[PDB]
Amino acid sequence: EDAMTVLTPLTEKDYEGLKRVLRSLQAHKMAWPFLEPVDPNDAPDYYGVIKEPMDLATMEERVQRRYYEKLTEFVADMTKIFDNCRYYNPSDSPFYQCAEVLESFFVQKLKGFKASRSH
Ligand SMILES: CN(C)Cc1ccc(Nc2cnn(C)c(=O)c2Cl)cc1
Repeated sequence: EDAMTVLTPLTEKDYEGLKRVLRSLQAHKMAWPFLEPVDPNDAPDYYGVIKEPMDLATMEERVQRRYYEKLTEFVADMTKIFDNCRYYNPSDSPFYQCAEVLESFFVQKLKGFKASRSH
């Protein structure tokens, strides 16, 4: 990551952009598996295997509470959603395919956020 992503403290202005990115993911048709935590009853060994679960509702709470100090930390939580999904599910699973498309969408939006940070 570039040095601004790693080092520049997030401001309130930055948080308006992070909220916009999060809302765009939550509205995407293929974000349906990631809106809320994985239900253990739908995946019985999931919480024994996935040591750091993440989901978009948890990220929404963290954004509201100003949990993130650096953009890197916000990107790391987002990336957990996708990496956990691809770690647990086979490549032909609908969940895995959602992670592939939604991560590409996140990267597009993230690049937009980084470009606008200076202006
Ligand atoms: C209440 N429920 C049915 C909604 C729901 C919430 C999350 C998900 N997402 C899941 C599920 N299982 N697994 C192995 C995953 O990796 C992912 Cl992302 C699906 C439905």
